[PDB]
Amino acid sequence: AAQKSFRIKQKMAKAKKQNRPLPQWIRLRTNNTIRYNAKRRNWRRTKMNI
Amino acid sequence: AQRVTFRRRNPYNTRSNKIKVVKTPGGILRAQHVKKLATRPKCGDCGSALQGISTLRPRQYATVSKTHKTVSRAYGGSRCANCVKERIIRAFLIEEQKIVKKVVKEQTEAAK
Amino acid sequence: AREITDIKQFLELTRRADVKTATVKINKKLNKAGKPFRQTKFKVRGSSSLYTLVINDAGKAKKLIQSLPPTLKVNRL
Amino acid sequence: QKIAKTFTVDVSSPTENGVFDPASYAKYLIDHIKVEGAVGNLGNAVTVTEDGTVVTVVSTAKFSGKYLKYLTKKYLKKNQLRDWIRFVSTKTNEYRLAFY
RNA sequence: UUCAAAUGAGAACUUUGAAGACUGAAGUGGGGAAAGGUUCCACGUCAACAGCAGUUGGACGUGGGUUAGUCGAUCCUAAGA
RNA sequence: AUAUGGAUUCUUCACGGUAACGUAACUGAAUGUGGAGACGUCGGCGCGAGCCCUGGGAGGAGUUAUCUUUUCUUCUUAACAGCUUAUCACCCCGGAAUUGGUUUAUCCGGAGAUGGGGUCUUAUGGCUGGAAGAGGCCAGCACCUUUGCUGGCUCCGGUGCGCUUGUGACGGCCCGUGAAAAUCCACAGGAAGGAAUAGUUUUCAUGCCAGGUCGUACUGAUAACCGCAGCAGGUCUCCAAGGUGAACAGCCUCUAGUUGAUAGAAUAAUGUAGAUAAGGGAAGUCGGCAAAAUAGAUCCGUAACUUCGGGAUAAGGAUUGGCUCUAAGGGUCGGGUACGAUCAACUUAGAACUGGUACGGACAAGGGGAAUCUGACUGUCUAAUUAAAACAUAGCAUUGCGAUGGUCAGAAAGUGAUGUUGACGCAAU
Ligand SMILES: [Mg+2]
Ligand SMILES: [Mg+2]
Ligand SMILES: [Mg+2]
Ligand SMILES: [Mg+2]
Ligand SMILES: [Mg+2]
Ligand SMILES: [Mg+2]
Ligand SMILES: [Mg+2]
Ligand SMILES: [Mg+2]
Ligand SMILES: [Mg+2]
Ligand SMILES: [Mg+2]
Ligand SMILES: [Mg+2]
Ligand SMILES: [Mg+2]
Ligand SMILES: [Mg+2]
Ligand SMILES: [Mg+2]
Ligand SMILES: [Mg+2]
Ligand SMILES: [Mg+2]
Ligand SMILES: [Mg+2]
Ligand SMILES: [Mg+2]
Ligand SMILES: [Mg+2]
Ligand SMILES: [Mg+2]
Ligand SMILES: [Mg+2]
Ligand SMILES: [Mg+2]
Ligand SMILES: [Mg+2]
Ligand SMILES: [Mg+2]
Ligand SMILES: [Mg+2]
Ligand SMILES: [Mg+2]
Ligand SMILES: [Mg+2]
Ligand SMILES: [Mg+2]
Ligand SMILES: [Mg+2]
Ligand SMILES: [Mg+2]
Ligand SMILES: [Mg+2]
Ligand SMILES: [Mg+2]
Ligand SMILES: [Mg+2]
Ligand SMILES: [Mg+2]
Ligand SMILES: [Mg+2]
Ligand SMILES: [Mg+2]
Ligand SMILES: [Mg+2]
Ligand SMILES: [Mg+2]
Ligand SMILES: [Mg+2]
Ligand SMILES: [Mg+2]
Ligand SMILES: [Mg+2]
Ligand SMILES: [Mg+2]
Ligand SMILES: [Mg+2]
Ligand SMILES: [Mg+2]
Ligand SMILES: [Mg+2]
Ligand SMILES: [Mg+2]
Ligand SMILES: [Mg+2]
Ligand SMILES: [Mg+2]
Ligand SMILES: [Mg+2]
Ligand SMILES: [Mg+2]
Ligand SMILES: [Mg+2]
Ligand SMILES: [Mg+2]
Ligand SMILES: [Mg+2]
Ligand SMILES: [Mg+2]
Ligand SMILES: [Mg+2]
Ligand SMILES: [Mg+2]
Ligand SMILES: [Mg+2]
Ligand SMILES: [Mg+2]
Ligand SMILES: [Mg+2]
Repeated sequence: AAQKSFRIKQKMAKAKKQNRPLPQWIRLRTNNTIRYNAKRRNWRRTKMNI
Repeated sequence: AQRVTFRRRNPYNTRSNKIKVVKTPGGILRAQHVKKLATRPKCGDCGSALQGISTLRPRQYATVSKTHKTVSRAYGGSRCANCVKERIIRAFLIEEQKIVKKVVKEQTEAAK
Repeated sequence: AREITDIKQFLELTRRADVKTATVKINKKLNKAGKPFRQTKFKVRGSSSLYTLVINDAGKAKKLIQSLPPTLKVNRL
Repeated sequence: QKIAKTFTVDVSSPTENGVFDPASYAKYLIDHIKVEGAVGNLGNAVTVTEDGTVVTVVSTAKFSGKYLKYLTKKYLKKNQLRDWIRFVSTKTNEYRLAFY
């Protein structure tokens, strides 16, 4: 790191954006069935292999 | 006691990453990076640093007036005077003995 | 980056086309071994270098400043 | 090449609050100012007095304003007067004794 | 390791002050390369997690942050591809 | 992109210097050539830088029963630019035996020494500009406030087998001689172009516009990486203060940084880790395993045997604190064409005195000897039960081969390794 290719920074960015809790208003929709965000990731529990 | 870090990202001691310690107006020590030293141009004949000529790293020679790149005799910045002394002498003497060979071997052709 | 001593040359700088601003600095300084004296550095900001001319003789200094172009934007102190 | 030097102390501020005695004070100088290593040796080489409201040291020998400060700190220390009185520089070589 | 204050429902463990020590510049200091990828910083904050604890955190929530004509890449060639 | 100034020209493409070479400039196509880029390693010697030590002075701080003109701390100067600055090298004068000059290190001179005069590179340093207006250190007023405001001082020195790093002129080594290319400059050349009623010149000065794209946070580890983890493991590097001491050792300290790691009470057995033990002294045990003993430095003394290099710190001995003295070892100046005067350094040896005979006082720090077996040696391996006598090695000897070739690769081939090779070679034992 510390000096990255733009491709990697890009992925990096896309993966920051995905790292948020479920938006609670979805829980209210007719037939909604998603309890929580089941694809959450943490930097010190699962490495993202680039 | 005041220690000091590199300034560019390269952490290794390579010939392109020499450092100089320096005392700033802030009253502190700071590293400065240091360009590799320039070497003296050399005579094309004999090989010694030729005198009268500035010494810079190569691209720096295009930011410098032509007087910094010569002395004012024949083959100025190129070969070294003593070497040009030799060049002249030998040139003369040889062109001379050419005339000698011509007329000697010419006479061969007239008595043989 | 330049120092200048020819008080004639100096003037000619300050009337150059590119010269919009200037500045006069004053320092206390001491002379020889004993007493003090009032040093004055005349700085002309040229386009690519700052010319500065030092007049130790405080006398020369005054009737220099009144020579300064009435159009030059001088910075006093 | 010999050089004489002047040192003033403005002892007004704490003299005027009763707690300072310019008297025995300039005596303290008189008594402990070491000259080539010894007390009371300042034989016509260092003169000391008290213009009523101001003490004055005049020296021809090894003497620094740092030393002066070191002495009267010991005085002020001697007579319980620290907490209350600072030796201080105002202009160079002209010193005062601040109260509060 | 210790005393006390502060905070907090709650303090062996947080914060601040004080004291006692340690690393001892071949560092428990000050920076970087690979690798990580936001962990940086701020505010909020303890259900899980940090094999006692927790008011603290590299945890959780919400935000902010990475400025170049000169520093690197970019150009050149090396083994090689 | 370009004008203005300068320079140059009626002797068109500058002058000056005997010369080394000088400079603000001082046309130069094809082509050719030269230089830079560009290069190992270790040794001592010389200089730089920053750090270390330190005197005076001007400030602030600490200690002050007593003592200390004291202890601690601030006193700084960037890139860049002008001038100046150098070991080396080179030039001119000169013509050398009574050979001289000369490095710590023995090299140099009739292929021109020593001497005297000069030319050069600008590493590096100095002075000035940048620049005191910055930053650093203080004091004196102001007041919930943004937070000000006002004054000062920021000076002059010293020392060196110091420490780190830099660089130079040298020297050692090699069957080892220690990259490439982009890129920049120069020279040889002289195609060509170019003035007097006015031309040539942007490698001299000044002036104008522009410089995109991506990275840039933080960690870098007894918690930001790899080991299923906040794992006593593993993971490339730069900076580096004071004392003791040979020392980047150990031990203590400043700057910075920590004070993390469940906690309380007790101190049974048996443990793990750290020590001691009378008299004896390996009787223990497969086996001195473990442990103990030794250790620095100075001096003295030192066997067999040997490839003469060793063996060797062989072995064996004395000595070492504190304090007070003595003696030897240097620099710098002026001397008509013998000495004087001053400033600055820890080494070494001698001599007193002194103590519960201690003194490398902690730390640090070799047990020695006589033989047999075995491998010559240094080196190498079974990551995770074998480090050895095993492997390697130099040395010795044997084999194959002159290219239409030897040995080896490939399914094939206008295929490939040795081969940038040639028997002082390559290949195989
Ligand atoms: Mg991990
Ligand atoms: Mg950096
Ligand atoms: Mg020249
Ligand atoms: Mg030159
Ligand atoms: Mg605790
Ligand atoms: Mg310690
Ligand atoms: Mg150490
Ligand atoms: Mg730690
Ligand atoms: Mg970092
Ligand atoms: Mg990471
Ligand atoms: Mg944080
Ligand atoms: Mg809880
Ligand atoms: Mg956790
Ligand atoms: Mg827990
Ligand atoms: Mg809990
Ligand atoms: Mg968060
Ligand atoms: Mg966020
Ligand atoms: Mg660059
Ligand atoms: Mg590019
Ligand atoms: Mg001219
Ligand atoms: Mg070429
Ligand atoms: Mg070449
Ligand atoms: Mg190279
Ligand atoms: Mg210091
Ligand atoms: Mg630079
Ligand atoms: Mg000479
Ligand atoms: Mg001459
Ligand atoms: Mg090094
Ligand atoms: Mg060589
Ligand atoms: Mg050149
Ligand atoms: Mg023709
Ligand atoms: Mg130009
Ligand atoms: Mg383009
Ligand atoms: Mg950074
Ligand atoms: Mg960490
Ligand atoms: Mg995993
Ligand atoms: Mg670990
Ligand atoms: Mg840290
Ligand atoms: Mg534990
Ligand atoms: Mg316990
Ligand atoms: Mg016993
Ligand atoms: Mg015995
Ligand atoms: Mg037995
Ligand atoms: Mg026995
Ligand atoms: Mg038995
Ligand atoms: Mg046995
Ligand atoms: Mg037996
Ligand atoms: Mg043993
Ligand atoms: Mg014993
Ligand atoms: Mg023996
Ligand atoms: Mg003795
Ligand atoms: Mg002596
Ligand atoms: Mg062996
Ligand atoms: Mg061995
Ligand atoms: Mg094994
Ligand atoms: Mg196996
Ligand atoms: Mg072994
Ligand atoms: Mg043999
Ligand atoms: Mg074919």
